[PDB]
Formats: sequence, C-alpha cells, structure tokens
Amino acid sequence: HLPLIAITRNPVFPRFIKIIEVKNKKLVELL
Amino acid sequence: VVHEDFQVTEEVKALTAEIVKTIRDIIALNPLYRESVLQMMQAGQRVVDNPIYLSDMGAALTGAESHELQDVLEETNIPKRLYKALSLLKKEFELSKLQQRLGREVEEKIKQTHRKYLLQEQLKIIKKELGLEKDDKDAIEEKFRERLKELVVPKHVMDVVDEELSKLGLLDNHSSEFNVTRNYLD
Amino acid sequence: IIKKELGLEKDDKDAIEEKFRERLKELVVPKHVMDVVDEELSKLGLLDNHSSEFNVTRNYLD
Amino acid sequence: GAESHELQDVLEETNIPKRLYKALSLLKKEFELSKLQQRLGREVEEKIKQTHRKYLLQEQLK
Repeated sequence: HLPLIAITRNPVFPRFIKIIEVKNKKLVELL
Repeated sequence: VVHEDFQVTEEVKALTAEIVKTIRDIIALNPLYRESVLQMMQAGQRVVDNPIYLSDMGAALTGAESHELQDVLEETNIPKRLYKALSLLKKEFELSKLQQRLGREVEEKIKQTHRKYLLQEQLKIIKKELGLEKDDKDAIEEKFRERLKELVVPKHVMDVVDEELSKLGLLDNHSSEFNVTRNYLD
Repeated sequence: IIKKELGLEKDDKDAIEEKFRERLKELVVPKHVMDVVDEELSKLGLLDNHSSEFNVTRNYLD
Repeated sequence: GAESHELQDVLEETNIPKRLYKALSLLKKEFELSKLQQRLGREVEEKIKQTHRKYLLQEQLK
C-alpha cells in the first residue's frame, strides 16, 4: 500500500541497473 | 513466477546458441555497450543458473519500443516469448543494417564524386599544363586583346573593356554570369 | 597518357561525350558551332554528373 | 559441439575403426540437429516475413 512511482520516461528492463531521476521532489519524502 | 519447462533439456538449449550469436552480431555490427560483460557471462562456463534472466538481459539491449516489451511480457509460454524476442532482435537488426547500408552508399557516392573530380584535375594539370588557359579562355582573353589591338579606339571602351575582362577573369568558366560576360565581351 | 581512347574525345565525366562526337563526325560541322560545342563539352566535363546544371548542359548538348 | 559426455564416450572406444565410426555418427547427429534448427528458423523467418512488405514500407515512412 504505497503511492505509485512516477517512472517519467525511465524504462527499467529486467536484471539491468537503471537510474531514475524524477523532477518532482515529493517522491524524496517517500524515500 | 511460472517457470514450466520440459524434462528433456537436451535440444532446448540449442536455441540459446542462436540467441547468443544474434546478440554477438548485433553488438559487433551495432556497438552500443562495452563487450566485457558478454565475456564475463559465458554459456560454456555453466554459471547461467536462470536462462530466463540471460534472455531478458539480451532482449534488454534491444531498441524495441516499450509497447513491444509489454507485448512480450504478456506471453506466458517460454517458447512463444523466446520467438517474440528473436523477432524483436530481427526487427532492430533490419533497421540497423539498413542504416549502415545507406550510410556506406552515400559515402561511396561521395567518394566516386571526389575521385572523378581528381581525374578532372589530373586532366587540367597534365593536358592543360598551367599557363595555356585554353579551356579557362585566357587564351581567348589574349585573342580579344589582339582583336582590339588593331582598332583606333576611344578610351571609354578600353576602360569598360578592362573592367569586363577583369570580371571575366574573376568568374569561373561555367558560370552563367561568366557566359553573359563572355557574350557581352564578344 | 592523360586520356583514354585517344585520337578522340576523352570520357571527361560523361561517356556519351564520345557518342556525341560520332554524332557530329558524319556532319560537316561549321567552325562556330564546333567551338561552341567544344567549350560546352569542356563545361560538361567540369561539372558533376548528377547536378542540375550538368543536366541542363546535357540537354543543350543533345 | 558434442557434449563432454559424448567426448568421453568417444575416448572410451579402443579400436580405431570403432572411434572413427562413433565420431562420424556424432557428426551426423549434430549436423541433423543443426539442420533441423536451421529449417525451423527459416520457417519462422518466412512466417514473420508473412508480414506484408507494407510493414517495411511503413517502417521507412516513419
């Protein structure tokens, strides 16, 4: 029961290190 | 997480060879990332515990749209998703090979243009040893000078003719402006 | 040395050059048109084959 | 590409004709496997090629 994560054009393929950098800081509060 | 498979794991692994060879072809002809990782995880080393993860990693390199990735994820049967991934790899390969072919075609056209220009320059330097200017028409410059020589001539026409002749010399032979200048001079 | 098929017109960026020459061989070419044709053939050889100006030169020469 | 077990089985054979025949049969089996894989791959390539040429034309259009 957590708010949906805004991917924001950051596709994440299986078993591949990826970096997500969202402009909204509200996700930082959840983190 | 469903991982149903057939008991006889003898010929099913054969398609892995084709998949890895296709990946090798893509990376060699379409270098996107460093090739060390492929060496690190070698099929012969037997350290591939979950072939599904290796297949996903290989397909992850594909440039197919995320819609195609979702379509692949929709499939449940292992062979169907394997064939879908192979088709996606072929889809990327078609575009990549077409891009390379078009690039080399344009480059070859440019090279042929430059080479024929070099042959033309060899003509202008060997048959047309510098100084004659027969094709450049500076020989025609001298011809017009001698044509004007005999005439008892006003100064106005000489100054305008000198201006015209300087313009003709400045302008290259093929220019339409050069053609009009030549016609006026004649 | 400087040209192929000597005793005649060089390829000079346009093979049909030679053809045109034979198309004029049977003809008793007047000198004025002769020099105009020679100059225009040089001009055609100066330009690249696929250029629009080269196309216009080819049309005029034909 | 015979598996290590098959290579050991070949090494087990003593008579030279026996191991030669075993190697020839292993080549036959692996060649048949590769040929079947090639034929199935060609079948799949043709079936994907069932996608009309208009699909490649649309790829070009985009």
